[PDB]
Amino acid sequence: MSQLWVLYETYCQLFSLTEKVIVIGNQLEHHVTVSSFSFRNGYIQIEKKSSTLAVLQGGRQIGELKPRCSITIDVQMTIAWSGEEQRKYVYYVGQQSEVLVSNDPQADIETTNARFSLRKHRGQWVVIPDDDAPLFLNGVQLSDAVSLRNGDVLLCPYMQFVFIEEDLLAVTSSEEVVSSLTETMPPL
Repeated sequence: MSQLWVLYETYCQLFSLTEKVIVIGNQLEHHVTVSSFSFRNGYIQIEKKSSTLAVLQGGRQIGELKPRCSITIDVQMTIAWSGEEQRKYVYYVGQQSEVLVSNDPQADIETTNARFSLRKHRGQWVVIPDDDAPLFLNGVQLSDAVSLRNGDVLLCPYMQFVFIEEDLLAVTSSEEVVSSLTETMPPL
């Protein structure tokens, strides 16, 4: 997958780049629809080059995005790009009651992209976010702990976390993930 993340207010939309020149604007026809914005300085155009994405705001270029890079833009919105390639790890966590995701040395999943913990209570995982790192549950920023159901999606820039089952956690990332958890698979 090649995905862009569109972050604004307390939302994050994820959009797949399958197309060739896409547009983020406030109509339902656009590829990515942010209705709460004006776009008085132009819709946002993202086009592929054939390696990088050209970012234009009035038909004029305001940046280029390389893989795993982002841009912030005044209309206040961030766009980030994963790059052309992404991989999928699945961990078995049936013998865990807690998963820490942060940049700490003792993190179960090590990343400079997210900081949050997952905790198991009576067969249910709860997500507890941290005040610093912005984290999204089905596209909406979390402001407190929330008990998860299967196929809830946790997103931050460049990563996704999905419980397939109570005992299996899939992580997708544009970088190799560093984990002390039990892999159930070779990464794909």
